[PDB]
Amino acid sequence: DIAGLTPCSESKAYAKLEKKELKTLEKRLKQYEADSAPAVALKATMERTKARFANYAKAGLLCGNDGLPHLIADPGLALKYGHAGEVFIPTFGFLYVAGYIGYVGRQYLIAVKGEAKPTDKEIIIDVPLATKLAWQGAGWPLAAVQELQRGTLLEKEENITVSP
Amino acid sequence: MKDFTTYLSTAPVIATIWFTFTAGLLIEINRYFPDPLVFSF
Amino acid sequence: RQSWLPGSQIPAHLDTPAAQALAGNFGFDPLGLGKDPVALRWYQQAELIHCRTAMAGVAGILIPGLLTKAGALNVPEWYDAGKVAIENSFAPWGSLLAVQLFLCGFVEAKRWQDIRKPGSQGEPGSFLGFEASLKGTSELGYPGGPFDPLGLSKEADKWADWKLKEVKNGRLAMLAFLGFVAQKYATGAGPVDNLAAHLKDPWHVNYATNGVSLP
Amino acid sequence: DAALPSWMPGADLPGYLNGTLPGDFGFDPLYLGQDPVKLKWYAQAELMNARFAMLAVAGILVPELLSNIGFSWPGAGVAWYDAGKFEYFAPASSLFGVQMLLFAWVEIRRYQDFVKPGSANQDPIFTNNKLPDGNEPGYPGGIFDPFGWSKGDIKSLKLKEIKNGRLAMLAFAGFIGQAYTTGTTPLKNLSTHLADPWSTTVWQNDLARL
Amino acid sequence: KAGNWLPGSDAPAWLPDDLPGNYGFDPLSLGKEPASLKRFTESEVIHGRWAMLGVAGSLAVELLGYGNWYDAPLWAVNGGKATWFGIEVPFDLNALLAFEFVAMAAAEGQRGDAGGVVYPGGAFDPLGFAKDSSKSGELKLKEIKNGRLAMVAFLGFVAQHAATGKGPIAALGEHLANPWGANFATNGISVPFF
Ligand code: CLA
Ligand SMILES: CC(/C=C/C=C(C)/C=C/[C@@]12O[C@]1(C)C[C@@H](O)CC2(C)C)=C\C=C\C=C(C)\C=C\C=C(C)\C=C\[C@@]12O[C@]1(C)C[C@@H](O)CC2(C)C
Ligand SMILES: CC(/C=C/C=C(C)/C=C/[C@@]12O[C@]1(C)C[C@@H](O)CC2(C)C)=C\C=C\C=C(C)\C=C\C=C(C)\C=C\[C@@]12O[C@]1(C)C[C@@H](O)CC2(C)C
Repeated sequence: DIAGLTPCSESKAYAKLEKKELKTLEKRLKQYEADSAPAVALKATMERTKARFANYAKAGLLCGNDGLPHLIADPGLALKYGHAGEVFIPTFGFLYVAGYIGYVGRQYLIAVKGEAKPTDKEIIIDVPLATKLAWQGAGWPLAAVQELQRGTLLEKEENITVSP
Repeated sequence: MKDFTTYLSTAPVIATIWFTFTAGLLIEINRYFPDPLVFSF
Repeated sequence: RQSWLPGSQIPAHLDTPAAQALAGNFGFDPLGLGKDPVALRWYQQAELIHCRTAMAGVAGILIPGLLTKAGALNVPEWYDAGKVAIENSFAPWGSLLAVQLFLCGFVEAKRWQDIRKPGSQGEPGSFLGFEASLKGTSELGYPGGPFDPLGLSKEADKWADWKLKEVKNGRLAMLAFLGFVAQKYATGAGPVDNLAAHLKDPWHVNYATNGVSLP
Repeated sequence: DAALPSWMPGADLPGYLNGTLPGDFGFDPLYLGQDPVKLKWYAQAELMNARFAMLAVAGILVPELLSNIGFSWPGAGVAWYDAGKFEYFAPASSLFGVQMLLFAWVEIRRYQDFVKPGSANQDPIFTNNKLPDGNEPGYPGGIFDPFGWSKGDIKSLKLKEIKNGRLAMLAFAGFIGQAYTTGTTPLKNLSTHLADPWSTTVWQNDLARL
Repeated sequence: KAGNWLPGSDAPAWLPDDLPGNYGFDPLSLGKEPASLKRFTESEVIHGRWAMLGVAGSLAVELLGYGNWYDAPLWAVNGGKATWFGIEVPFDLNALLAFEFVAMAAAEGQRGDAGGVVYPGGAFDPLGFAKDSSKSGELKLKEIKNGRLAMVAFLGFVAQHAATGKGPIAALGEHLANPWGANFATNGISVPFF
């Protein structure tokens, strides 16, 4: 109960919709023998389903008027009420991987311009070079903020313009 | 076969190997971790 | 010289004379994080102070832990010793951490400026006559003066020994604390309790018999 | 690396154990004392751990030797591990407070001799009494030699001191384990090994306990 | 000079032998700059003089029987009616604290930020002993030595009261009543183990 909401372990339309889905799976399950793999598959679907509802209520996800897990994307309402795993943890779990791919792709382009013809090595990726920058870019925020302090991250007004 | 490894190191071939890597990694994780809507512990 | 892998090419930013003049230089940088020289100099200051806080920390965990399992103390486990000693106390933890960050923050922000410019706090008129002894040494991370009461600094030989003994006991203590956290999540017992469990049955009681080296 | 006596006769030598130190035979297989700033420390570290052990083994055996003969002491027959709980005119905390101040004199007097030899031989309040000059750290002399020894043949007496010392450090390290496994007085472990020497080695007492 | 504090040690070059109370005792090299040392020679005497007044007031209360030094500010809390020589003084805490803030800063500002002198020649020598001719550095040495003893002894009052909770004479009588059982080791504070 943060913004008119309720815990999904406490709401009833959530549990009503769980019983709605398991009803649809079981009336689909009835057409098969109890040994048959079209019934082994559906009972494995249920145990993935029933554990999914158990795990969403375990994490304390917020339901509402429709009985669905609602997310809270604000720190200070997720840090305070124990919901940083909804948005506030994957907003840095993403931005680690995002700037990682950016930094590896940056370092591959920076370390290819001092060559004979760098356009050839954007077709033919230097795999012993590219994987070497791939592994060693794992501390990229530790390397970027040191490059941020110099002035070597931002190229100056050598950049190309039209008519300022 | 050095010329054959250049072909394996072109742009679309590394793209179709790395995308089978990255999808195939996320497929195996989403098998052994069924339905991660929220970061649990 | 004496690399962490005897067959590896040591990266070139650990073989410069401003990097081979450094304690704990075993050629170990498989991410290249200290290729920039001031970034090496900044991370060298991060390693000295992550290790000295860990050596003080680990000696605040196992030394009152070994001297509890042997009797003559009643200090509880380190993951529960924050819960106790606040009732044998006077402030809330909020009222205690804020005075902590004031006291620690005055120190750390002076060490911050001495890293930025060595001999910062040795300028006259900073303190009340006490600022004279705060120029450090010719190399940073090793202040001396009032931080060396026994006077071990003034040798210039046996000195790289005390450097490298500090770092190696320091790096071992950082792995010890990364130990202590991990051997509290995985089994919930004490670190000396995990040492007692491994000594009474080495070949069955380890991290191969819990759910964290799972296949 | 000469015709010095050796711990393994014919073995190669480290080269820095020529013979100036008291009673060397080249035994340093871990190469611990290559640095002379560590070897000078380890030489004095050997003598102090030796001399306190010769006090220890003579301080354990002789109160047990003259008690199993049977004399009358206030502490008679009490074990050396059972002498800590034994009561005295004072609790053992206050005794430890006296030690940590009297030795804080003597050890710092001895350490000031180690950092500069020839600069510790003067009393504070009696400024006529002094030990004679020319001594080395670990061998003060003067009033420390009241019977008038060390006036000739000092090398063999230092060799006797380190050999009677190294036997004692092995004996006190004997006293630790051999009173921890079987839990008896280590003069009375000699009684079982002289009762039936063939039916109690270290192996059969290990294997019976295992 | 007149002393070495650890015989055989070299003397620090930044401690002049002319200075009263000198032994060459600065293992931290804590006064290597001359302005820092000049402030410290001012501050050691004033710490020494206030502690000699401090340790005398802590003793003469128990020598005259008025509780101890720790219990003399136990009227501002848990009651009132402060005493001195047994005589009442009808001041609460919040008035004399304001009196000793104005009047003491009025004597500090005449002392501290009006120079840097620590042996003022003139009105602070009523009878006249040190006319700075010959007997000055001798009596300045004694003011340091009795002063350094007082700063140790006051630190030996706070740590004694933090450990045992008893006053100076109240436990000096106990060390004389039990020489081996009333020292700093029988309490489980100064030595934690035995
Ligand atoms: C100082 C020499 C010394 C001597 C004379 C003894 C003598 C004895 N020990 Mg002992 N011991 C010693 C050192 C010594 N130990 C050390 C250093 C340790 C620690 C590792 C032990 C640990 C130990 C245990 C755990 C046990 C004994 C036992 C015994 C007794 C049975 C004999 C046996 O099994 O040999 C044991 C032999 C060894 C452990 C090898 C030690 C070899 C030494 C260090 C070198 C040899 C010294 C010398 C060259 C030869 C002796 C002659 C010399 C004394 C003149 C016997 C009385 C057993 C017992 O009490 O049963 C009755 C038993 O259970 N000892
Ligand atoms: C600071 C620290 C711990 C300090 C702990 C303290 C003070 C504990 C205090 C307490 O316990 C007590 C005393 C009492 C308790 O009651 C209360 C608390 C408060 C709990 C650990 C550091 C721990 C630091 C650790 C573990 C760092 C490990 C880093 C590693 C291994 C990195 C290696 C690399 O980065 C390099 C070197 C180079 C790259 O190229 C390659 C890779 C491999 C990436
Ligand atoms: C101990 C002390 C200073 C100690 C400092 C030392 C040893 C420093 C030594 C070193 O720096 C050197 C020399 C050289 C460096 O290289 C090394 C070190 C080792 C760092 C000052 C105490 C100084 C102590 C002082 C000034 C005490 C003053 C007390 C007063 C006035 C008491 C008043 C009262 O007691 C009465 C009178 C009546 C009661 O009822 C009420 C109250 C109010 C409690």
